[PDB]
Amino acid sequence: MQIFVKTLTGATITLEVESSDTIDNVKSKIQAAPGIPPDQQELIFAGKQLEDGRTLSDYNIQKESTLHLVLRLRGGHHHHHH
Repeated sequence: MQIFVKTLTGATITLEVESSDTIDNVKSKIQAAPGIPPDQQELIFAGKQLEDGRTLSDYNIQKESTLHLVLRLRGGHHHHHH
């Protein structure tokens, strides 16, 4: 088992999936290298948005499947400095 995931930098990362792997567990595993908010990471099919409350088995397809992860900003609107 091996999947490809494209990040915001363009560097594809290799990871292993699990039945017990939930959208929350993936976040908890970010307790190694800080820098980005774990709550800002989500899976998105460009035109198909995934549910945070969904489990792996709930969206566990057959090997060989491209995964897309985007990091959009939503920490409040920015003030336009004139």
